[PDB]
Amino acid sequence: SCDTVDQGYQCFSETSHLWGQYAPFFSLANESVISPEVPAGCRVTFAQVLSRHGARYPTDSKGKKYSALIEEIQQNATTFDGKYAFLKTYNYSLGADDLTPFGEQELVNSGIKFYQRYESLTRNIVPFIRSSGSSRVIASGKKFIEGFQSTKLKDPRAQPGQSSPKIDVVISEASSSNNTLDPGTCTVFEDSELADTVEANFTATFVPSIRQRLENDLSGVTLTDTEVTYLMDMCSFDTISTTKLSPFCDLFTHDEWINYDYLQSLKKYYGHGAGNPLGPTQGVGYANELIARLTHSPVHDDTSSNHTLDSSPATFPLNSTLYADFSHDNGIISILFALGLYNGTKPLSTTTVENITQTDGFSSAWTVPFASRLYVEMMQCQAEQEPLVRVLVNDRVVPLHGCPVDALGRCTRDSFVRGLSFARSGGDWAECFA
Repeated sequence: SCDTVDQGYQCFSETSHLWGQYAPFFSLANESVISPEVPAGCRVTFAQVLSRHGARYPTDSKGKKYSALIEEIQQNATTFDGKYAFLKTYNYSLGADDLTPFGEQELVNSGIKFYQRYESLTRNIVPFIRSSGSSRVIASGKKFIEGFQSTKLKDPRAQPGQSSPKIDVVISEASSSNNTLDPGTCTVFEDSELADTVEANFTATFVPSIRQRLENDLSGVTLTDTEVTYLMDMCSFDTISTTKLSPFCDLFTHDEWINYDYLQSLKKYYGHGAGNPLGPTQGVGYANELIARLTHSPVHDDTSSNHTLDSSPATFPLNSTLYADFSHDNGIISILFALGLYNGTKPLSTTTVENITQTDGFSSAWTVPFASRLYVEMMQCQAEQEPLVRVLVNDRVVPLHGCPVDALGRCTRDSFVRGLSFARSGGDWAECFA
């Protein structure tokens, strides 16, 4: 009743919305200055959705650490009173790596919403779909298809006998694979430790106090700063693993969650966003593929794209009207920056928390929550002659940069494409090997 198709996850909002990329999707439609609705007198002529996979269990690697830390606390602590009582008998039973049942539901809902928003197109066009080769992503693609098709069957104006969508291309995640959705071939970038340095710097500003409180309340226990953040991570996973808030959430105050949320934004920003010298460069391949689709022209890219894969209509159609791509948070972050969407955002302070007003709408929770979605739509309106482009990120209309935006956040397709000079030139891909 609080996780809906339109609004997303609204349960425990004062806490759940502060989990960064471990936060379930929640609609930012009400936070948008510009109305998300398709303008009266306009008709959508192109729509592409780039979606992240749904909510998942911890990765096997982290699950080990979480489990170990909990058994260790259960052994070393002499007293478990008050809000720590649950810990005495907590039994770690989370799965690993896979999409959770809640995560599956998130994608089904996303499919329903995409179908309804673009009904005039979705009623008789089958979207061309691609997914990065990771089980949780592939499963997310399939759930989205379920939701999308289920809504189409109930539509009286839908075209009878049309085929169902399916995953047309699965891009390998092998280290030697050219994958525009989540590049792994930029050698120098892959070796970068910038995010680790930043994570260390910031946690130092607020975790130590928390650590002291926990060490003091659970006598016999010693914790490193990192382990405390594992306990905060558990609040998220232990809550959405299934109605009730995880007891792990109760161990931290609200201002600590504000800090945690900010820590997640830093990791993404300096790891794959503009904070990293080669961050935005990871998204140019995808951006050039987008330019190809908007203009119905072959791809001109020499970065992350697979030349063979993009040379043929079978694996890269230029005239489908609807497209859907499924990926990871990291690739999406880089793509968002390569599209120039956060050009009005100054480098995030590494010592002090900055609110969403200061960061001009950027945060991990606002850009890459679980099941996040980015829509790129093109429309033709009565007054204008050229088609207009608009981008919504998790339902917030994000004003475009590099082109003359109108009152509704749109740019003509041509000036928009013209504005992506960084991507069209190949970003700083050269720096990947030198």
